[PDB]
Amino acid sequence: AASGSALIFDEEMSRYKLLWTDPECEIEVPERLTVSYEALRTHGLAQRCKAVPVRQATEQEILLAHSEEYLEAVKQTPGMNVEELMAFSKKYNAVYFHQNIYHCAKLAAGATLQLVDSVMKREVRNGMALVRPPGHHSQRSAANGFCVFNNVAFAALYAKKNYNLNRILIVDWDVHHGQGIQYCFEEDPSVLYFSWHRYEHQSFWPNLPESDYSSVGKGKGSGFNINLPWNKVGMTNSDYLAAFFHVLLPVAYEFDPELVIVSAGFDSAIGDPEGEMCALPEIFAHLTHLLMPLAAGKMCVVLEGGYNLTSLGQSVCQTVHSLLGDPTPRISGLGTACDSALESIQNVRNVQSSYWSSFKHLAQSETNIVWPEPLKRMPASVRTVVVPPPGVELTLPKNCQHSISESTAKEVQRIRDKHFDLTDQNILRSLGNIISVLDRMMRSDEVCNGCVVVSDLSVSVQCALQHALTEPAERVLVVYVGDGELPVKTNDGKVFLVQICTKETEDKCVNRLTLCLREGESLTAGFMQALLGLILPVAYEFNPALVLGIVEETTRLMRVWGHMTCLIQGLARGRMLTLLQGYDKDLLELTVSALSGASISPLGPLRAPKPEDVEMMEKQRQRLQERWGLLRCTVSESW
Ligand SMILES: O=C(NO)c1ccc(CNCc2ccsc2)cc1
Ligand SMILES: [K+]
Ligand SMILES: [K+]
Ligand SMILES: [Zn+2]
Repeated sequence: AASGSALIFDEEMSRYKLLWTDPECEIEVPERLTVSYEALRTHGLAQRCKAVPVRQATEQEILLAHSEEYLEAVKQTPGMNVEELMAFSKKYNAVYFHQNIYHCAKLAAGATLQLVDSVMKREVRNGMALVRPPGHHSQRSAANGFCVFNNVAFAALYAKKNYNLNRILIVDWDVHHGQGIQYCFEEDPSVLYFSWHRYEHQSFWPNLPESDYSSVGKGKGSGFNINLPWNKVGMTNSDYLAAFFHVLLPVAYEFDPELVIVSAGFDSAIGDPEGEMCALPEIFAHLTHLLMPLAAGKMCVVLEGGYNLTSLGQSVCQTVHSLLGDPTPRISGLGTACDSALESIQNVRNVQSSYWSSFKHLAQSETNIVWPEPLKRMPASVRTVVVPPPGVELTLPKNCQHSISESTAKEVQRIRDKHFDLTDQNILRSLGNIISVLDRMMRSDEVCNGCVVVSDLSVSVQCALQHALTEPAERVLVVYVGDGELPVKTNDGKVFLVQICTKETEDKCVNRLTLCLREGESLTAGFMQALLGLILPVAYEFNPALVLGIVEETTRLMRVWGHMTCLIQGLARGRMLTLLQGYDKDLLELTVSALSGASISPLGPLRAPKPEDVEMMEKQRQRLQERWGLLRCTVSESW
């Protein structure tokens, strides 16, 4: 399986610029590329990526997305003086030309194709191309919005042609609408395009009626274009995450793409003068992380915009950090999306309910500027520690390790004297294991998480939970797959309990989420709907300092456990301890793999979830979203 992250960059692409005064074009400057690469070097991230050389896109490759007439016209700009370059630029909207931009445009496109080849050939797991000029406004026969050729559109067409891919997801988190990409694929059901964008009721550039939520695609492509317009500026981390949990992710995981391309413009970040949004650079670590379980991790990030040189550097680093597998930063202060965003989200979910299973229930009434510098993200020396049953060695990834100090055995003895009587000296070894593993996870930046096999559940959970609380980790999220009651107190806002079980138990209060799904062929899609629509929104708002996972010995969800384990590491900087009750070699090996940062096998498209399950899940949302507003995907009723 593949490893490493490509970083594709060439300082040649910084060698064109604006040659006349035009305050509207003043902001697209060569220093965007230098500052972004220099910031990756400063943080040691460029050095950890495989540098892959830039190349020129060939004429045949340019013609996958552009017309001969347009290519021939752009091919003449190297020979133009400034006057002729000005006259040529003015035939297009918000774009300037330079003697070297044709050269650089061919490099930006070839760079993008280099990234596609490295990922699809399994030479790297994923990667990023830092390119200029950007691509996503570019169209078959026109330059537009600083774009000459459509870098991302190239990549999807090239990947279709040369790797025979049937499903490609393009995520455009730039702050502008990538209409070039929408036009290119509006009739193609094999490319799914998602874009959020500053819109302001069509008053924001490019001022297009078809950037609205009602553009779903055309003909065979209906439902494979998703526009989420932002109708006010100042959108926050909560707005972006609500967009992911309630629009993009439910559709992406159902589409099940074979490759993910990101149109990664960072003008959607705080401080940018074009976007005027308020999302912190750290949010891009999570936008990246949330998409990485797709397509076995095959993800091509390509730079588009971003004009605040400071927030540009930081959001590029957060992105590459996440591509490299580094632990994600904690996101605090999450809440409801604002009313404007909830309206946009509700509107796109409704118009898309004809085409996607996660929105289907909406169709029938029977069912319906300065900001703090980001903290450091040092990867753990050994990411994952594992404690199998005694004397069971197993092939572990190069960054895992097996596990009892004298200090620890004293604590275990102390705890048993006071709270347990018990003398099964094996489940006493379990307690030294749990405590040894927990103390490495928290006291050390050298271990990130771990998994422990245990015999007796109740004493296991108590010591894990209590040792973590009294450590102190302010908040602990507990995710329990099994039935019955555990020694867990949802008494205060220090513990939130997610429980996935098989008996429908009434839910008391807003610090427990109990999911009882009907067992059958639909159990897998239901679990994914709950994960993306219920569990992740609450968990992100809760913001735990540790995640405690618990599986009782009984199989039925061996297919989704790796997706949950990967996604749940967006919380608590990845600090998760999993307790597996009883040895199960497959579940144990699956758990360690996802904890260790490995790629997760695709789910494939699965059987649509049972309506009874969706009913259960929306009753949970109704019950919890007044407390946990990141669960909202409709505007609330005013009094
Ligand atoms: O980053 C971008 N896209 O991803 C981006 C940024 C700025 C602009 C210019 N808009 C103002 C204008 C309209 C006519 S002339 C000047 C276009 C695209
Ligand atoms: K966009
Ligand atoms: K499409
Ligand atoms: Zn932009």
